[PDB]
Amino acid sequence: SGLVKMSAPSGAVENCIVQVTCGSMTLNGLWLDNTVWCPRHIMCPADQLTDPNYDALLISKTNHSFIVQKHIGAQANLRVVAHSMVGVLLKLTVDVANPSTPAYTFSTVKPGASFSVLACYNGKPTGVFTVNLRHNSTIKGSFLCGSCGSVGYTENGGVINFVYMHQMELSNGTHTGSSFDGVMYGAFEDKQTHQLQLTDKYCTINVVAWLYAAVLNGCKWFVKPTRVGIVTYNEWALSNQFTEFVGTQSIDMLAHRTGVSVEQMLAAIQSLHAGFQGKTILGQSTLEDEFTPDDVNMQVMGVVMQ
Amino acid sequence: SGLVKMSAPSGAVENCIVQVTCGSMTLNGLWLDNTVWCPRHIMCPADQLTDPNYDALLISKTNHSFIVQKHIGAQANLRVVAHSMVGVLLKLTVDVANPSTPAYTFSTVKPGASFSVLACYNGKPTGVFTVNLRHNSTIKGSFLCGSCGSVGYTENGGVINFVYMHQMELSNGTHTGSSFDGVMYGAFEDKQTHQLQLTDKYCTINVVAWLYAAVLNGCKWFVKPTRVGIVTYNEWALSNQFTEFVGTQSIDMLAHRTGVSVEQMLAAIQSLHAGFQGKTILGQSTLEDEFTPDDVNMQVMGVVMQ
Ligand SMILES: O=C(Nc1ccc(N(Cc2ccsc2)C(=O)Cn2nnc3ccccc32)cc1)c1cccs1
Ligand SMILES: O=C(Nc1ccc(N(Cc2ccsc2)C(=O)Cn2nnc3ccccc32)cc1)c1cccs1
Repeated sequence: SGLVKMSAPSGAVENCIVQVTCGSMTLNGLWLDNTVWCPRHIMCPADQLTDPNYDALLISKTNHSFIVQKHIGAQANLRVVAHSMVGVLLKLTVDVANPSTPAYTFSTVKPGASFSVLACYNGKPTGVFTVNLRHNSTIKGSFLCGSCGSVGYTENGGVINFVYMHQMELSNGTHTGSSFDGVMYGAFEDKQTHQLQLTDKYCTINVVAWLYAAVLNGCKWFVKPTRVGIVTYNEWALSNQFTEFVGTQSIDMLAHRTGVSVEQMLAAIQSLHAGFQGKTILGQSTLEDEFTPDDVNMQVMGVVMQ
Repeated sequence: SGLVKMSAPSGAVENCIVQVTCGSMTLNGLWLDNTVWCPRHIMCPADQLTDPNYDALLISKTNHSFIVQKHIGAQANLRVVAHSMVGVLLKLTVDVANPSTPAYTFSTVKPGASFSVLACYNGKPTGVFTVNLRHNSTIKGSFLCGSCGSVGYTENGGVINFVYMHQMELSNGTHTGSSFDGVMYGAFEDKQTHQLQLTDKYCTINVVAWLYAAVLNGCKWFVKPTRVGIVTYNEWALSNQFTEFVGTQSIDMLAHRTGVSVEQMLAAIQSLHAGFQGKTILGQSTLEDEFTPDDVNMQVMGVVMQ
């Protein structure tokens, strides 16, 4: 038992991290087969970060403009033989394929989904943590500018699913990046101008999953006979910065295991939002919405007790 | 910017995880050079868990009683050629040296210290998270049956420092294990009986470090001119379940970088302990005490704002 923020083991991803340098800028890249991926703003000079003309920048670089180095494991200096833009990513073709390329897929996650982040700095892995894609398609992470190119991923059956490459900090503790098709998460441009973020919301289904984990972990003081219909909850949610609730088979099974209905959990959310009344749930006095039902399922399988 | 619970990248450790089986019991082991470590309760039958005679069990076992397999990476079946007891651990000698043994050291962490855990099942790494050794030398992690032998570690300059091998669950969300000298963390025995846990406390120096992190991340509403001396706070702490404060150079450096004194922070703790009053700090409504000064230092390196 116990519930903690958990990441997928990072070894397979660590083997793919490289350092990329262009002019005075350096950051991290991901080396898969004969390709190195990094944010395209590595091309932008310090004095043009406000209005970068990436097409002009691209054309002003040679293959030799890009120095790519592997620091950890079997070291390497990699020769770039082509460079092009893929959305807000630079795609560098190199003359050697990464022999430690894992089996992998690219995916784009949806708001409310979690993934692991390998934080990197100057081509070296430095930390691992887990984030959730927020309702406004930002993440709440921990990065420096030199952390750009850090990689978000999930893992299933030995296959690494790459979903995120870190691009920018939007406001304090608030970040975004792109999927590996080069599409930025959220309504965000890779330039140094203030950009307005859409309002964030609590992911209701994740909160519900968390309350079920709490109950399976012996914490049930917040469960009352009170219930609220989904239609009523959803009207309330629109006025209180929560997402609309739509049930899933996974949630139904947690209901089954605990004897606590989804309508009771939605009622508890409404009550807890008004105040925790000096009490805690799994150590917290705020609602937790970054565990998905899948995340919770991985960490439970205990029997509900008395 | 941003502050998250950060774990050390796990690749070097993943390369060292094996499965160990003895009779009907299986769990995880750590393979370094020609040695495999695992909890000694792998020898215990399910009907003798309340009072195992580990010396007798040891003698009844032979080298061939132990089956050791590596299921990931370069897979292998390892022959056990010696076995001996090391406190609550078994030390198995195997006939093949782990070719991916990292540079490593062993140490025993103190209450208030953090470390990373690679959670494993059937000899397969499954998750990474960070914990803090509690005042009563338990950890609040996330472990299921089959996780015994999971490995806790830190990183010291290209060196993996192993500090924990998972042994048991004590109560909901409450765990302990041993360092690799075979000494159990805390006043706990590796048997299936209810054991009393000494009272836990908030780690004051960690809470202080967290408040400093908050300030460096632009959260400062809780900082008042009020100041409480160390001696006075330490009197207060004894009666309010906080550890006594003892200054260190880390914290001093954080105090200098931010210009805010320890006494102001100790004062803030007293006030926040009474209640956050609707406001939040880094998104929380409770005091956070599992970031060490060192953990905070690694995630800061911005300039102090206003
Ligand atoms: O600094 C440089 N470049 C730089 C690159 C990116 C950034 N930006 C904003 C941005 C995105 C596209 S253009 C400007 C970050 O967010 C970057 N970013 N991404 N995550 C961050 C966390 C903290 C601080 C910054 C962070 C800003 C600057 C240098 C260029 C030549 C020599 S140095
Ligand atoms: O089950 C078996 N053995 C077993 C081993 C350890 C355990 N224990 C308690 C304990 C510690 C020393 S002796 C008994 C756990 O805590 C184990 N542990 N460790 N972390 C746990 C988290 C959740 C639940 C249990 C957890 C209990 C049982 C079988 C033996 C032969 C066939 S099966």
